[PDB]
Amino acid sequence: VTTAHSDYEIVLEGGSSSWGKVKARAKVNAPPASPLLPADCDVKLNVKPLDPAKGFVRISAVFESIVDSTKNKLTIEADIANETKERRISVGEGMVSVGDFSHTFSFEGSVVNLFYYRSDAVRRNVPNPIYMQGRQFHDILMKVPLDNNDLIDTWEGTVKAIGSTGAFNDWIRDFWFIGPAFTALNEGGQRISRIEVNGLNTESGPKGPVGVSRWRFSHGGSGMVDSISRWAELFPSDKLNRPAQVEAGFRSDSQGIEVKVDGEFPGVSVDAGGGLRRILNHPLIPLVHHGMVGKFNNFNVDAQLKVVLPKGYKIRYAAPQYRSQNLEEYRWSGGAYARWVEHVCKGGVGQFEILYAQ
Amino acid sequence: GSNDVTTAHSDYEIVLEGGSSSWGKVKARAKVNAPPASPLLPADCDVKLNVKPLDPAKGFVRISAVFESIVDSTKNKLTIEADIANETKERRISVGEGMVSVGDFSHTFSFEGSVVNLFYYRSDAVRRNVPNPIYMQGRQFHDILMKVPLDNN
Amino acid sequence: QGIEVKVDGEFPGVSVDAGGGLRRILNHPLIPLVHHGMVGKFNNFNVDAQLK
Amino acid sequence: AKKHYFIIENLCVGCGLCLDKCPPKVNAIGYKFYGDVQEGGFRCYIDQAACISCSACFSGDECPSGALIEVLPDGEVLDFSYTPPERLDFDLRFL
Amino acid sequence: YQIFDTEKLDDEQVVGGHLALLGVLGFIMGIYYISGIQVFPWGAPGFHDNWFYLTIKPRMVSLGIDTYSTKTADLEAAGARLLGWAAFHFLVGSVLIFGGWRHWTHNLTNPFTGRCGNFRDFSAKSYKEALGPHAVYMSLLFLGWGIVMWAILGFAPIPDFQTINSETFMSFVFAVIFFALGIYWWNNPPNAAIHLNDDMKAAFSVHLTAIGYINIALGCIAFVAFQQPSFAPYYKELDKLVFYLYGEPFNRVSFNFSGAKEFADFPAYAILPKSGEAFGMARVVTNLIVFNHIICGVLYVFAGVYHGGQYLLKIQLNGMYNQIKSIWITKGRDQEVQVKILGTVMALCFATMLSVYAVIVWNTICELNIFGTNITMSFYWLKPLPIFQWMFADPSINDWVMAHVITAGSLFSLIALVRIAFFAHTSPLWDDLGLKKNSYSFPCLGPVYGGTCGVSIQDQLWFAMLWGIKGLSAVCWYIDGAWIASMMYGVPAADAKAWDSIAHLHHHYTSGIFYYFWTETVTIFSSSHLSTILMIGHLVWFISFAVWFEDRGSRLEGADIQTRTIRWLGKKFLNRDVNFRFPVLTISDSKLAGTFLYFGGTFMLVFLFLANGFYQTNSPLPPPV
Amino acid sequence: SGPWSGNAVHKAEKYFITSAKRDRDGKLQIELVPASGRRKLSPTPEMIRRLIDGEIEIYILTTAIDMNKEIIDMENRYVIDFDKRGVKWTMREI
Ligand code: BCL
Ligand code: BCL
Ligand code: BCL
Ligand code: G2O
Ligand code: G2O
Ligand code: SF4
Ligand code: SF4
Ligand code: SF4
Ligand SMILES: [Ca+2]
Repeated sequence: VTTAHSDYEIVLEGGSSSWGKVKARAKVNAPPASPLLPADCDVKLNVKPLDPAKGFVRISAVFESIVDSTKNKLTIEADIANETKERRISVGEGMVSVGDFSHTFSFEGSVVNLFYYRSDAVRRNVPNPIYMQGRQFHDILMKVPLDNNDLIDTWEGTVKAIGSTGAFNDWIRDFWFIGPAFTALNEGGQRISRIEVNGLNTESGPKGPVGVSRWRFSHGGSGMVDSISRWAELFPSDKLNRPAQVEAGFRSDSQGIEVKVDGEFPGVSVDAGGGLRRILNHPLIPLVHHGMVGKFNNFNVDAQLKVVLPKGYKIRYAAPQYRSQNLEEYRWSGGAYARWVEHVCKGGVGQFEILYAQ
Repeated sequence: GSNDVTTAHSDYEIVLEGGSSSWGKVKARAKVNAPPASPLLPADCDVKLNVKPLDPAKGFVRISAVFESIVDSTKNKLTIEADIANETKERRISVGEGMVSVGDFSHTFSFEGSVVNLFYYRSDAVRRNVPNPIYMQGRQFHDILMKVPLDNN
Repeated sequence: QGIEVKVDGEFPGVSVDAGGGLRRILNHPLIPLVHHGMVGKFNNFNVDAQLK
Repeated sequence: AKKHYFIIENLCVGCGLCLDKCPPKVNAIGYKFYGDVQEGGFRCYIDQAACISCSACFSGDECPSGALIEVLPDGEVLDFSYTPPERLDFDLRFL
Repeated sequence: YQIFDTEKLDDEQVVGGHLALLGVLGFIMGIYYISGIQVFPWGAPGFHDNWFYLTIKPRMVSLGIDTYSTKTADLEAAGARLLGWAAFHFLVGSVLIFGGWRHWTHNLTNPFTGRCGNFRDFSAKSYKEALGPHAVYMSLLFLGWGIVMWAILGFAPIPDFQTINSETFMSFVFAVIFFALGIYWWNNPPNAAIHLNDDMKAAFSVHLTAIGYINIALGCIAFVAFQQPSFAPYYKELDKLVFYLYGEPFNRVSFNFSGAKEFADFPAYAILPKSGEAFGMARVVTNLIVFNHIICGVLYVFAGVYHGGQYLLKIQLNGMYNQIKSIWITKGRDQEVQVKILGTVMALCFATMLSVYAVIVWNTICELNIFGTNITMSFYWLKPLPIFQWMFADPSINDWVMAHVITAGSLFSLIALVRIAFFAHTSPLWDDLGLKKNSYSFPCLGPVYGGTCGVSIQDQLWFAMLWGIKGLSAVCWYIDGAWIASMMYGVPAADAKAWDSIAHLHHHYTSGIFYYFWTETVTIFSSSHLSTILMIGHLVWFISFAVWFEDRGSRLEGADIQTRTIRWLGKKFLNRDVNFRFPVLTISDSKLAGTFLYFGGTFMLVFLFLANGFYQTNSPLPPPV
Repeated sequence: SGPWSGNAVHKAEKYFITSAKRDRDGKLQIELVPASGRRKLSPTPEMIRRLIDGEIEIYILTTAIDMNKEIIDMENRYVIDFDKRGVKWTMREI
């Protein structure tokens, strides 16, 4: 049987704005594919405009989890800006703590995104492009203070491994993507190149030695990768005129999974040409990645998508059909919507499109 | 109670010929009520494959293929037409031409190709102990020379 | 909301010799099966068919 | 404002449904006869000096001849506020 | 009149409204029960017969609640039982209405315990998962009815299909099969997939049209069943009774009130006793029951098709019409089957009624001897085939025309229904030009191309109702014994009184089609109550012309002129007492209002044909030589 | 094709000319915009070949007088290159 109870809400804003509120609840009675149970997690994402002249924004992220009687925490906090429309700059710092061990770090990064082609026919014959092949290049300089015995041990072991073996650059990818993540890398459509180390140094600092490393890598995609094909959509620096948030939490166990999500941010709705707007095309990486854990138990589906529009907006060409119009709201439940939900909770990437106008 | 219904209606037919002939007619119908895993919908397509014997002395045959599709309010067409022959039992030669058109853009091409297929082994015990072999490892090599006229910007 | 299919064909190679005077339908190709298996696991379904 | 509406002359049939929605303070839509009104001789029109771009004339989805267009602010021309996705069809027979 | 439209309600409000309506039905049934009381158990000479209770009296007498007798104990017991059942109905109806309140406002919470309830699980997500448990729910209704009869009313379940004990036996047999069918659909839901998405308009329309044919089936079943020897104790025991109705010809009173009135009857203004066996009461009640379900059955069919069109149009405007796998859509989404299907039905309709109308006039010509013809030249020999003569008693020519008028009448209305089904958005002519349909209720498009009136699908519904009058009215004549075979009969003009003997009718029908009106109204004019219904029905009907003719613009003229008279007349006769500005119905409202006056006015009068007596003799009417 | 695909008003896909800018070539800027208005196309001899057969119609929108080769009668006989004569719609508000 294994019913799957889920509850969704989108709330939009009028005019030329693109902001939106998102709310989500979920429940299943199926065992998660985690070789360590139970597992709990909360995520806070916040972002505020540092200053619009430079385009600089400040973004924070906090993770706590309890994984089989073990507390894990990861804090990161950074400043990001688009230096060009295909280069991005970031300066940030954070820390990671597991059990009793903990250490901080400060990074200094740049990212460059390149597409394999720029043909304008692809721009005048296809109104809604989806797949777009390209490659990203990351250049990272990170400094970590060495104060613990274990930090010094890791540092010396890494220096010895980098010095001695000639296949460090490609074997590091084995340690990098631990467990099933590596497998997804092939299927999710990505390709990680061999890293290239530009030098590991150690310098005296405030309290003691600090290990400085700078390295470069690249990863390409066939179009399914959102971070490449949709480089412009995922960092809306224009509409961040007020702080935005994303705030989620799951709590897994030996008998089903619990989900809870809030969010409010721009980029929810985009122009679709001819005066009509649309909900943004659903990202594909989460769908195909979750499809690797969603095929283990056949399940029953019930859900309710509830979309609230501003004054004077109408939904036209909603595929599949909605069920009710409470004069501003549209509700989807059962039938073809339920079939589509069951389809996408197993890795399917079929399109459920909503167009609205005024 | 139980889970989703989603009946799948399908209809198949094979019709054979007698004697030492190997010809056959194949017919198929199918229907499902499930959403296709296409991030662009709707999507339609027709395919025509035809082949006629160019001449048996050389072994040359002529093969055509036409594709039309409408993918989310976008017409796509691909035509290819070629002549193929087995120069050896592990080499194949082909001379053909075609065109591809999407929306308003369109362009033609003419290709000139050879393909070589090689197996990793030829052990005859594999041929006298197994009556119906299935898996057979090997490698193919393609050599292509294609010309496309440059007329559009 | 579902998929429609329609196929005609007529060509040689449908039946092959199987040794000992018996013939057989050709061994089913494997690439189409495994390739379609990457889209056929998304919805559990009921089955009815003829082969004639 | 932007996005004018521009009733087409040659396609209009004079049903007048376009004229109903325009607010009474704005008599931007009118009639023209020039002949006998039984073979299509009373086609209507839009006055551009009074229209205030309500979109009541286009968003109502009432024109049956496709005579209202609602040209976009930059250069684009519409004909109806949404169009089906133009598939293509055949016949089936389950054997 | 679209306050309760389907696209504005969610799923629970349907359940709440249904429960409330069931409660209202219980209230009105109790009202009927105490309307059928004669003596009032304490003793209070009660009510006189009315048509509402006389329709249900045989069912009560079959159930051993009411009785056919006039004694001391009998009426006292019947009144007590009726009061008890009415009170029970009132109680259950109140409970049901309270439950309607509970389901309408999303408040499924227990009053005793502080519990809640989710409409999702307590289950089913879609309607096909709901079909299943409903069959289990109905198996309980059949089971309960067998229990109610056996425990309370006696009537132990016995398979004897001549007495009512078979009904008790059958309710247990049905509860077996509906339960067994219920489990299988709970595990294997069936699949017409499109009815789940817009499930409160699509699935509703299919059910409404399906219920329409069911009502027609029970309409015909009742007519055959009620004339069997098994049903004799409950239906033609009515004949040897004497009835006192409201609106009866009463004890008249002179101006001397003295005043030698009437027969010897102590009450003044007394209601005269009316014999129920010269008056064909046994058949009158049967006709009333049967006709109610036939006309309601037909109307549900038209509505079910009309609402299917409202859905069908909607999925063609957004775009999903191209997007259905259901075979119930692909069989007509071609525009070359539609012409062939509509062509083959409009030609069969042509071939059929022209055949009967040729026969009817030729028979009518032959009586009056127009153009020097005899009745021997008529179709007095066209009997149904001997393999079809079992479904009729006394097969003759009158049956032949009836069996074809029904076909001719039905297919004549099917033309409108098909044109609702197919040409909701586009028609071959409308796509022949560049044109749309966008509102399912737009009245026209203007005088272009000579006129474009009544092309929308709501107008097509009106014509199906208007064309359906001929088919429906043909039933009223036939079941009342009206000799629809020729349009004059029993007329003392030339040969109408000859049909009897040259055809060996072995019965005697009332009259012909025209002569139907002159006869029958002998009794209608005798009753003052029936006389008022006659005047009211004719007044309502002809008002339809005020809104059905092409005059709406003309009426918009006078409203403006009127507004200025009541404006200039409050000027110098009386002082300022006037601000009112006359409204005229729009064309869409004009047709909606016109069809109701036309359809309502004509059928309030059809009631007079049925509820005035049977008057079909059995005398072969010897020749007029 | 079928009446239920695309728009029901038209017998085939309709296009309009929206831009007439002169860029060193006179009339490079023929911008064929469809009825739905999601693209901005050009003459593009593939468009011309699908025009000439049965499937494209273009219109001129009285809101490149000679550069589109008006010929000589009824004030309108617009031809594109040699073959097909793009009919035009009128919107005279006066
Ligand atoms: C995931 C796919 C690609 C990837 C795609 C990107 C993209 C895209 C970007 C970076 C950028 C960065 N990446 Mg990288 N990067 C990857 C793998 C890595 C790895 C590693 C060991 O694997 C490292 C060290 C880095 C390092 C870095 C830094 C150089 C830089 C800034 C990080 C940041 O700001 O932190 C902050 C950390 C987070 C906020 C954690 C939350 C991350 C998730 C994905 C955010 C989800 C957004 C949520 C859906 C909506 C949020 C809205 C809220 C309103 C804010 N990347 C993988 C391979 N990387 C950024 C950059 O350009 O810097 C110049 C950038 O835009
Ligand atoms: C971008 C990744 C974060 C990071 C995130 C984590 C996480 C997450 C964990 C640790 C953990 C630990 N960290 Mg650390 N760690 C980083 C930077 C460092 C550096 C350094 C010189 O920069 C050192 C010495 C360490 C040292 C240590 C290990 C001794 C310790 C437990 C073993 C482990 O799995 O390590 C993991 C080692 C790393 C992820 C990379 C170490 C970098 C090496 C030493 C220097 C760079 C070499 C090479 C050029 C970079 C290759 C790219 C990476 C493979 C992706 N970290 C960077 C800043 N670190 C564990 C812990 O906290 O408690 C057990 C653990 O779970
Ligand atoms: C698909 C698996 C292999 C592949 C396997 C083969 C095989 C096997 C052959 C070729 C051959 C060719 N391939 Mg290769 N080839 C592949 C990928 C490519 C790619 C590319 C960009 O990816 C290119 C450019 C080519 C190019 C070419 C040309 C050099 C050459 C002739 C093509 C042809 O005649 O066209 C015509 C195009 C078609 C007819 C399209 C229809 C193709 C499908 C697979 C046919 C299905 C047959 C159907 C089931 C039954 C048809 C029966 C009807 C009665 C005819 N190949 C992939 C990697 N290639 C042929 C050759 O040898 O030339 C010397 C050959 O025999
Ligand atoms: C389309 C199918 C229909 C019918 C066939 C039908 C027949 C019919 N109708 Mg009708 N009718 C609807 C349709 C049909 N209604 C609809 C849709 C509506 C709107 C809802 C409607 C309305 C009303 C109203 C209001 C009234 C009637 C009548 C009424 C009856 C009288 C006609 C008659 O006598 O024919 C004359 C019949 C003869 C046999 C002629 C006898 C002459 C001579 C010997 C010779 C004449 C020469 C020749 C024979 C003429 C015929 C040539 C032919 C054979 C080639 C008659 C039986 C009238 C009355 O009955 O009034 C008492 C009346 O006033 N309806
Ligand atoms: C007995 C039936 C009728 C009237 C009563 C009447 C009344 C009326 N009609 Mg009419 N009418 C037809 C029947 C009746 N038309 C038919 C069958 C056609 C189709 C041929 C038709 C057609 C047109 C056209 C085309 C026009 C009009 C008008 C126009 C107005 C004129 C003002 C007037 O003469 O003042 C004098 C008006 C009166 C003295 C009305 C007083 C009556 C008293 C209260 C009797 C009671 C009425 C009834 C018994 C009570 C209603 C109960 C029912 C609901 C159960 C005026 C209200 C005109 C206007 O609307 O404006 C000028 C117009 O243009 N018609
Ligand atoms: S847009 Fe507004 S002002 Fe302009 S014609 Fe339409 S309704 Fe009138
Ligand atoms: S609705 Fe269309 S056809 Fe009718 S008058 Fe307006 S523009 Fe003309
Ligand atoms: S008379 Fe009435 S129905 Fe006829 S064209 Fe004019 S407005 Fe339309
Ligand atoms: Ca009578």
